[PDB]
Amino acid sequence: MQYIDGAQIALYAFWLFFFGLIIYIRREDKREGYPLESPQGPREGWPAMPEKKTYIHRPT
Amino acid sequence: SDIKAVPADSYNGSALIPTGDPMIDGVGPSSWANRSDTPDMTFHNTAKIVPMRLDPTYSIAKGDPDPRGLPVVAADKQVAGTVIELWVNRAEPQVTYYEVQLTGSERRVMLPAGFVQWPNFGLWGNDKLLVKAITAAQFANVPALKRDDQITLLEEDMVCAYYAGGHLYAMAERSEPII
Amino acid sequence: MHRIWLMFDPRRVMVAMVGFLAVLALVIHFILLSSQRYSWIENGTLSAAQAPVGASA
Amino acid sequence: MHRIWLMFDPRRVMVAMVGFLAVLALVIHFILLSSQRYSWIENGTLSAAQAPVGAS
Amino acid sequence: HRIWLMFDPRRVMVAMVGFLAVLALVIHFILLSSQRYSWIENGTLSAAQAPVGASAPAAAAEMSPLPPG
Amino acid sequence: HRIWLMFDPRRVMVAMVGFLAVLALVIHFILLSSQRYSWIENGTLSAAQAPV
Amino acid sequence: MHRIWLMFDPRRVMVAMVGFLAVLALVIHFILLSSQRYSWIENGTLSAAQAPVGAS
Amino acid sequence: HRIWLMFDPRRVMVAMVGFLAVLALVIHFILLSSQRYSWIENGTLSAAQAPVGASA
Amino acid sequence: AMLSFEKKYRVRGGTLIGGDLFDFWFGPFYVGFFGVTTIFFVTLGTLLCVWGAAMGPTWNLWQISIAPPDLKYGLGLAPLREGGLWQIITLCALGAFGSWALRQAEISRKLGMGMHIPWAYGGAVLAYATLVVIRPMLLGAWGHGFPYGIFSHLDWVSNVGYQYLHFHYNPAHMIAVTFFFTNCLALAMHGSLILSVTNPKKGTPVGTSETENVFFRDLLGYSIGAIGIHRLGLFLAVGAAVWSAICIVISGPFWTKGWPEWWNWWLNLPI
Amino acid sequence: ARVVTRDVAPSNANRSSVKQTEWTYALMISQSRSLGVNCTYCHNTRQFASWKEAPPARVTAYHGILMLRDVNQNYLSPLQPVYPSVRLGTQGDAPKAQCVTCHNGNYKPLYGAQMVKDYPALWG
Amino acid sequence: MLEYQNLFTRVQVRTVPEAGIEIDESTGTRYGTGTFSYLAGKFGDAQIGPIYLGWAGVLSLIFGFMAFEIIGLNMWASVGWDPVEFIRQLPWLALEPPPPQYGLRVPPLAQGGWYLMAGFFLTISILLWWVRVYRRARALNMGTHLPWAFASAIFLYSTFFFQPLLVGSWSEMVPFGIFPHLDWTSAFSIRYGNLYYNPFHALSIAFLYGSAVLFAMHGATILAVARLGGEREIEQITDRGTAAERSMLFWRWTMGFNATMESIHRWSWWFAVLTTFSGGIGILLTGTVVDNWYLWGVKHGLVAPYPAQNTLTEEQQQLLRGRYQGTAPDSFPSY
Amino acid sequence: MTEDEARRFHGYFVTGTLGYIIVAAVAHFLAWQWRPWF
Amino acid sequence: MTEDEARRFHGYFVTGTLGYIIVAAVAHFLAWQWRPWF
Ligand SMILES: CCCCCCCCCCCCCC(=O)OC[C@H](COP(=O)(O)OCC(O)COP(=O)(O)OC[C@@H](COC(=O)CCCCCCCCCCCCC)OC(=O)CCCCCCCCCCCCC)OC(=O)CCCCCCCCCCCCC
Ligand SMILES: CCCCCCCCCCCCCC(=O)OC[C@H](COP(=O)(O)OCC(O)COP(=O)(O)OC[C@@H](COC(=O)CCCCCCCCCCCCC)OC(=O)CCCCCCCCCCCCC)OC(=O)CCCCCCCCCCCCC
Ligand code: BCL
Ligand code: BCL
Ligand SMILES: CC[C@H]1c2cc3[nH]c4c(c3C)C(=O)[C@H](C(=O)OC)c4c3nc(cc4[nH]c(cc(n2)[C@@H]1C)c(C(C)=O)c4C)[C@@H](C)[C@@H]3CCC(=O)OC/C=C(\C)CCC[C@H](C)CCC[C@H](C)CCCC(C)C
Ligand SMILES: COC(C)(C)C/C=C/C(C)=C/C=C/C(C=O)=C/C=C/C(C)=C/C=C/C=C(C)/C=C/C=C(\C)CC/C=C(C)/C=C/C=C(\C)C(=O)O
Ligand SMILES: COC(C)(C)C/C=C/C(C)=C/C=C/C(C=O)=C/C=C/C(C)=C/C=C/C=C(C)/C=C/C=C(\C)CC/C=C(C)/C=C/C=C(\C)C(=O)O
Ligand SMILES: COC(C)(C)C/C=C/C(C)=C/C=C/C(C=O)=C/C=C/C(C)=C/C=C/C=C(C)/C=C/C=C(\C)CC/C=C(C)/C=C/C=C(\C)C(=O)O
Ligand SMILES: COC(C)(C)C/C=C/C(C)=C/C=C/C(C=O)=C/C=C/C(C)=C/C=C/C=C(C)/C=C/C=C(\C)CC/C=C(C)/C=C/C=C(\C)C(=O)O
Ligand SMILES: COC(C)(C)C/C=C/C(C)=C/C=C/C(C)=C/C=C/C(C)=C/C=C\C=C(C)\C=C\C=C(C)\C=C\C=C(C)\C=C\CC(C)(C)OC
Ligand code: HEC
Ligand SMILES: [Fe+3]
Repeated sequence: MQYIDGAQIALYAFWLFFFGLIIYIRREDKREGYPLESPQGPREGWPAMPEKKTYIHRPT
Repeated sequence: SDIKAVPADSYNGSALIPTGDPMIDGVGPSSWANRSDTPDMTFHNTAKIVPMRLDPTYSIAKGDPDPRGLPVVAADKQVAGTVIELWVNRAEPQVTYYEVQLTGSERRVMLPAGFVQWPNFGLWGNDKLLVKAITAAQFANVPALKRDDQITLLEEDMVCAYYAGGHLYAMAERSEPII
Repeated sequence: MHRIWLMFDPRRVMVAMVGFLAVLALVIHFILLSSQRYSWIENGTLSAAQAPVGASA
Repeated sequence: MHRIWLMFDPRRVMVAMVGFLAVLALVIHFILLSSQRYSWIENGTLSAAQAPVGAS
Repeated sequence: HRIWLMFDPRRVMVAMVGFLAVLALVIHFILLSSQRYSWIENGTLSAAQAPVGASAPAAAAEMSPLPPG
Repeated sequence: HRIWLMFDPRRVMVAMVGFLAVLALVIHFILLSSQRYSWIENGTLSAAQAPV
Repeated sequence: MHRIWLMFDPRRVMVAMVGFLAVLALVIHFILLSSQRYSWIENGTLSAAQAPVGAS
Repeated sequence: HRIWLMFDPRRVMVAMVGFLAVLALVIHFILLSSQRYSWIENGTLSAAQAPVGASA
Repeated sequence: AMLSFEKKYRVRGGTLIGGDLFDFWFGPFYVGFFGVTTIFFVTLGTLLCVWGAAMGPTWNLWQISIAPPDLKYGLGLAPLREGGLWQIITLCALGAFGSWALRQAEISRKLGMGMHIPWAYGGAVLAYATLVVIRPMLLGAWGHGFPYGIFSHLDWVSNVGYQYLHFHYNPAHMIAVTFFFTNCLALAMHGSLILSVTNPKKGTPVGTSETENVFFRDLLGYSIGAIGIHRLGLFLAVGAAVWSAICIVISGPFWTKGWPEWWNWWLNLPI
Repeated sequence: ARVVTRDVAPSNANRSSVKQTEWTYALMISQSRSLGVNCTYCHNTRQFASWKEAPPARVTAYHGILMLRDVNQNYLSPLQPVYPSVRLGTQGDAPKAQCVTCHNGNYKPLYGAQMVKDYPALWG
Repeated sequence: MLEYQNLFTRVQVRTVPEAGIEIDESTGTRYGTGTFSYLAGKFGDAQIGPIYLGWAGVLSLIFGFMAFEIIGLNMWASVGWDPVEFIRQLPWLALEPPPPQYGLRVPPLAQGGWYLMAGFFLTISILLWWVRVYRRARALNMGTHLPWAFASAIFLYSTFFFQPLLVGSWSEMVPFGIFPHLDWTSAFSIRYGNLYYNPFHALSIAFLYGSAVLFAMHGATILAVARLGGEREIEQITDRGTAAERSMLFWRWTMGFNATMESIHRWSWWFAVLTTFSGGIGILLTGTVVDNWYLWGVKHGLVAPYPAQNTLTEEQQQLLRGRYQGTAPDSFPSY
Repeated sequence: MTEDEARRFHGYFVTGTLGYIIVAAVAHFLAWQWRPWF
Repeated sequence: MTEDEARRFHGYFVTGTLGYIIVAAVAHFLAWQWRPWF
């Protein structure tokens, strides 16, 4: 409309995309050394730790 | 209590004090990871790190000192041995380890190239190797290999961890505040 | 004919189409909101005769 | 003539040809669109006598 | 011919076709930017009406605002 | 002919084709940018009417 | 004097010699081309009397 | 003739030809950049008509 | 909370100042003597930034600006209303940046690591110190520093850049930009290279170090090493900050005219 | 010489090109060099088009331009048929003046020396 | 004295040059055999190895050399074919875009036709190079991360074509020249009201600095654990050793959070890509949606207040009004 | 691919090429009636 | 590649090259009829 313009809409779309990307990368960051060990028990931050990822090696 | 370290006091977040000799028990900077007990392989199913005597196609580039037969000056400014063989990486051609024969021989130990410094940053006369991480006496307690021609990733971590842990445990002064 | 789902994974496909539909719907709504004739937040109470029309040449 | 397909893989030639034709078609269409005489989206309804002509 | 023994025909054909493509595009583009042979705009003019001798390094004004778009 | 033993004919002829192509392009460009030999516009002029 | 061809490789000398001569020829040709007196693309048909001379 | 035992002739020849060629181009280019010796334009002038720099 | 392999590394020793008093972990953070010094300067500096916002006309985040003093105060400590608050915050920032570097050196010493991270961080601190300490001292006033505001410090950069009528012609600025652009290109290449080998074409095994070197030799005819790329990235990123510090410290203290006029030396070569 | 739009959204009211902005940039580089000053002497470069954010000198500068257009058009140019040929340009036109004619690279001509106050025949 | 900082290599090995992993060679092949540079081996790998050439590479080289030739020849003609002036004035020479009044129509050859032709050839060359990069990646069974990282930079490059077309004039294009393209950068920022207040421009600044920060941090981290074998990142990713653990622990203790040996490269990739992506969006919105970024920033509360430095009377407000710039005078008047 | 396989592909290729050129010839003739370029 | 294979390729290459030049010569004849350049 009058106050809302294209640059603002594009900026907020980029903000949503960036937050989603940060969530995805933070999920990838928790593929080693998790879950955390604490006296109260296991701990995971947000985002939660993802599923176990397995690699593929060449045959001998 | 399988890590051989005890907390200083009962307040959480406090640092651990090693119980024995942290160099050998693998605590703190001397810790190593439980990697696979199998040698690393190149693109053609051959050992990645091998001594030069197992592959005579490798040589030393011209204008580079031949470190074989050179003294190894440790942190004590006392010779700890002599380099007799080089271990190279075949995947990416580069010196990875030096094999050192001790002063009274009777044993050979490995020395990662990352802890080797050359005199005057390798600009002037290169007549010895500088090892600032370990003392001449602790060269004898470097972990050995199962075979004389290949090194697995498990032991590769152990040798590197042992040397890197000696920047804090070689002498009591290295683990103390400067002021 | 349902064998098309044996060539494309239903779970992956329906997530893609839900995402694509949502992006398209937001794009169309925002293009209309930026226009003069269909800025319905401000001029939605105008009758069809009072709504703006683009210049006639 | 058919032996060109033994020297050149038909899969590679066909993909390259489609990419070349698509770029060529887009370039020609865009050049006509940017011109005065053949900007058909705006002035396509003009007759041949009414269409713009470059200066003599 | 023995030239194809020295040079692989697969390798020469790609270079030859690429050279012809660039050369044909260069010439067609040069004619499009000239006054006499800008056929998309002035192709319907006869040979007598076509422009002649229009080198004119400052043929058009260099400084102006954008057209009223 | 004995020059072909000293120099590889493949590399010589590739460098020869490349050098001549650039030279031909440079000369044709210089004439096109000139006033007297801008033949795309001036080509139909006679020698007396050509710029000097 | 033929012994220089054992000190220096004939193949490398010829390549370096031709490269230097080609660059030198282009520089001289273009120095003359940019001058007023020796343009020769625009003023080549002028006689020596009509050719420009630098100011005294 | 004993200098050639102390100094390798191969690299001395390369450094001598490289230095002399660069020095010759620098001097020729310095003169071409001046007014009195811009011989491409004013080479046909006599010594009396050649330009002279500013005086006191 | 600790990583599954973290417990055996949490040992004493490695500090530069203090003993078991400051050798503990607060949550995931390690707290040393310089951790305590960091918190002091961060808290003092941030609270004074909030006070500067409260003194100003707005609470809008983009419009908050704490400005340096006028040039007439000339290396003195101005009144806190008139720019003295900016100078106090600058001291807190310097103390916090220095404490952060020394705290990093303590952590690497405890882990048996090299000292590269503290010195790499020192390149950024040097650039900041040039902007607010070295160049203002050479020019003779603390008022030559930049204001503390999200978009206010962009106005300072614009006006300072135009103090030389075309800042693009600064020779050191041209080099520093090339370092920044090449670093971004090299980082994209390095990030892609590792990910492409570790996450290859679906159904194929993970590649090796030969695959990287072969790929970049096929594309460019040369492949820097696995250690070469990390050396190059450190050189490009840190050298960008070092050349940035040079480019701003020569504008004013050494060159006062327009930057286009500096290229007279190239045009007046004797040849 | 204006090239900056007085709106947030583009319209047909201003269709200045980047090239015209380069022309204005060159003219203002010359103006800055003729007085030994930089852009900020007359502008807040965060918005070149604003007069409220700019120092008062900008207003003075504008008047200078107008004065030049009255000195060049009505006094210096009509003097063309009086000079000998050695005083004219290659197109045979009279010499014209710019800012540096009076300022000679200083913020004020002769650093603001006052002389005409002691010469009543010179001020109208 | 000082420990070994792993900054240079003193002892270099030499073996037979790596020919390379076997690949499909039907539409291309590897040229050279592989040489060794002593100076390059000090910093990285010494091999100046063989280079692969195929269809896309050859076509890209031909088109790019055509563009380079056109740019250079126009630059040389602009100084009257003087080689001394060509070298002396090379930073200032340019191949300039067409005049503004032509809009998108074809300009004269000496007044922007060469510019458009060179730009077309450069664009074709860049696209063919992208195809070559993609094929090289998929010939070794690698993932296609580099092709899309390159596509981001291509997107930013292509905004320099799309923005002038959206505003409706080829005159708004970037000239081919060292100093002239900086002149265009400055004038483009000035014309559209202080590009500092473009939000996507600020976002691209943030991602450029973030790229520098990330590469400094990663390089220092890997060099600090290179004595433990951390430079062999693939091994530390598929089999985590003590170097990866120490890197993780250093950054967790310093920052309160960390990455893995693999995901730090994802961080790097995304920062580098987002630089050019946000920059391209910001360029695309300029002159088409927003014509004055300072006024947009004032609208959305981005501009900090300053005391007024001048005030104008009403007659001053009418007089200080100017005129928008127009055409250059095509006549030399006589007074 | 054998020599017989190359023969079979070539038949489809020339027919597809010819069909493409013919349809383009109709498009060019349609454009000429609408607005001739010569 | 054998000598016979080079002979077979050369025949097609020469015929294709010369035929392409002839087609270009006819195009230059048509252009000359429309707007001569000399
Ligand atoms: C983007 C997505 C992700 C975004 C987010 C990204 C996050 C990244 C980091 C990830 C981790 C975050 C969690 C974390 O750090 O947890 C620590 C702690 C658990 O700690 P712990 O494991 O139990 O502690 C271990 C160990 O320290 C045990 O020691 P002890 O239990 O003896 O503790 C002694 C400490 C604490 O005593 C204190 O008095 C400190 C109090 C600090 C907080 C209050 C500050 C204000 C009062 C100040 C004191 C007043 C007098 C008492 O004593 C110490 O000395 C410890 C070191 C303190 C710092 C060094 C000394 C500084 C001295 C100079 C400065 C003084 C203050 C100006 O857990 C919690 O605090 C639970 C809540 C965690 C979430 C954050 C909640 C924040 C709420 C307020 C938000 C405000 C937003 C603007
Ligand atoms: C304009 C030109 C510009 C400039 C040009 C821009 C072009 C587009 C760029 C897009 C980003 C590419 C990022 C990247 O790493 O690319 C390299 C990769 C290489 O893959 P590959 O070589 O084919 O094979 C490698 C692959 O095996 C492993 O790849 P990697 O792991 O490195 O990364 C690929 C995926 C991660 O893969 C997985 O997660 C698969 C694991 C198994 C399945 C997972 C569990 C089941 C899930 C089922 C439900 C889920 C099913 C999907 O990473 C990505 O694709 C990137 C993810 C991060 C970015 C998105 C973050 C969220 C953004 C939205 C936030 C919204 C607000 C909250 O190439 C690809 O194409 C990857 C696949 C991309 C999938 C998304 C495509 C979206 C297209 C959108 C437009 C379509 C037309 C309208
Ligand atoms: C000037 C423009 C008009 C207007 C014209 C239209 C028109 C015309 C249409 C919409 C449509 C929709 N509009 Mg609208 N709309 C206006 C103003 C609004 C406002 C508002 C704040 O004023 C809102 C919140 C909406 C919201 C909506 C959505 C309910 C819907 C698009 C759904 C979607 O995302 O599909 C894309 C989503 C996906 C691809 C994934 C999610 C799919 C799920 C199933 C969607 C559920 C929505 C609904 C229940 C659909 C039925 C599903 C079946 C029951 C299974 N409109 C103004 C007044 N709007 C469209 C529609 O579908 O309406 C039903 C449509 O055709
Ligand atoms: C007075 C000048 C203006 C200004 C005007 C602009 C303009 C105008 C632009 C930028 C843009 C950018 N600016 Mg700014 N900028 C200013 C101040 C700054 C400051 C600062 C210190 O204040 C900084 C840090 C920056 C930084 C940046 C970057 C983040 C960004 C470019 C990203 C990039 O990687 O580009 C480099 C990357 C590319 C160009 C990608 C494409 C590369 C291609 C693919 C390479 C092909 C090469 C080819 C094969 C080889 C050569 C061939 C020959 C030519 C023949 N600007 C001020 C406000 N800035 C850009 C942007 O995105 O803005 C939103 C942009 O266009
Ligand atoms: C993440 C964003 C960053 C980015 C990314 C990026 N760029 C990339 C890639 C990626 C991921 C590639 O994969 C690709 C590549 O292959 O890199 C090695 C590329 C690339 N980025 C390039 C450049 C580049 N990137 C830049 C920027 C950036 N690239 C961003 C900061 C810039 C800047 C800052 O302006 C430049 C100039 C190229 C090196 C390459 C793309 C190569 C390409 O497209 O080439 C086309 C071929 C030609 C134009 C032919 C040129 C012919 C010669 C000019 C003539 C030679 C004549 C004679 C033989 C020699 C004469 C010598 C003189 C020319 C010196
Ligand atoms: C303002 O203006 C500025 C510019 C600033 C002012 C300038 C100032 C300055 C500093 C000027 C300096 C001048 C200078 C310095 O000294 C100048 C010095 C000049 C010198 C030394 C020139 C010497 C030239 C000698 C040459 C070319 C010899 C060539 C020999 C040949 C070809 C024969 C070799 C062939 C052989 C042997 C074959 C036999 C092989 C055999 C037997 C075998 O194979 O065994
Ligand atoms: C504003 O600033 C400004 C204006 C600039 C003002 C500032 C001015 C300044 C600071 C000036 C400084 C001047 C200076 C300082 O003292 C200058 C010092 C000059 C000196 C010392 C020059 C020395 C020259 C020596 C020569 C030429 C030697 C030649 C030797 C030859 C030929 C023999 C070679 C023998 C060989 C090779 C082997 C034979 C043996 C054999 C074969 C065998 O042994 O077998
Ligand atoms: C504006 O001014 C500027 C632009 C500058 C002016 C310049 C203009 C220029 C220079 C233009 C150049 C034009 C040009 C260049 O030569 C144009 C060349 C055009 C050509 C040659 C087009 C050819 C098209 C061919 C097609 C479509 C074929 C399709 C075939 C199909 C579909 C076969 C399908 C069947 C199969 C696959 C069999 C199944 C497999 C089986 C059975 C199996 O495997 O058994
Ligand atoms: C400013 O103005 C500027 C622009 C500067 C002025 C310009 C100036 C310049 C420098 C112009 C340059 C012109 C030039 C340069 O030399 C021009 C040179 C042109 C040339 C050489 C053209 C050659 C074309 C050849 C063609 C089309 C051949 C096709 C062959 C075919 C179809 C047969 C292949 C198929 C086979 C074999 C199948 C059997 C396979 C079998 C049996 C098997 O595989 O077994
Ligand atoms: C002797 O020396 C010779 C002459 C032989 C060779 C020497 C050459 C030399 C010395 C060359 C020097 C070159 C230099 C210094 C180049 C500098 C280049 C720089 C700094 C460039 C910077 C920026 C340029 C940009 C961003 C240009 C972008 C252009 C674009 C995107 C153009 C796109 C155009 C298109 C797609 C055109 C399409 C054509 C149609 C007709 C379809 O649309 C109009
Ligand atoms: C005082 C002598 C000034 C100096 C120093 C600079 N500028 Fe200026 N500017 C000045 C005036 C009197 C005017 C208006 C002139 C007119 O005829 O209207 C301007 C105008 C500009 C503009 C255009 C503003 C607009 O609304 O479009 C720009 C972009 C501009 N000036 C930039 C600029 C630059 C780059 C300068 C240093 C090289 C500079 N100005 C100095 C007064 C003065
Ligand atoms: Fe890495």
